[PDB]
Amino acid sequence: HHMKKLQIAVGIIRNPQGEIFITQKLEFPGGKIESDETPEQALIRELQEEVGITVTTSSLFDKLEYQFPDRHITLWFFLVESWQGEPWGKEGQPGRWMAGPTLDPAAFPPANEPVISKLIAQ
Ligand SMILES: [Mg+2]
Repeated sequence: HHMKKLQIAVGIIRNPQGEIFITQKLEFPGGKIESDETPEQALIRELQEEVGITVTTSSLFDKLEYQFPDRHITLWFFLVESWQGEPWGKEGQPGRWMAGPTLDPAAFPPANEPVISKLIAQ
């Protein structure tokens, strides 16, 4: 019965050519925000772990809040256009640069849909 609460920080890593580093059901890298840290602190750690980059500067792109009967999920999406390192599948997972204007929202989990829609415009 106790309703779980989960918060996640995810990185939209975009190079100057407008490509986004997408890992794989495609997803943005990122993970759980621990209870003692900001969304961006979790973003920095998770992106270091998952794709081996150190986030230099970020900006909040969107914040989505999903209510389910058993849980409440918050997804913080950060635009990352400055970083140190070269993204790769550091956790043994696929990763590649995809042109922003061509992302398929149906190829991502539907929780990402409002963010994918906005990326295609930009
Ligand atoms: Mg993780």
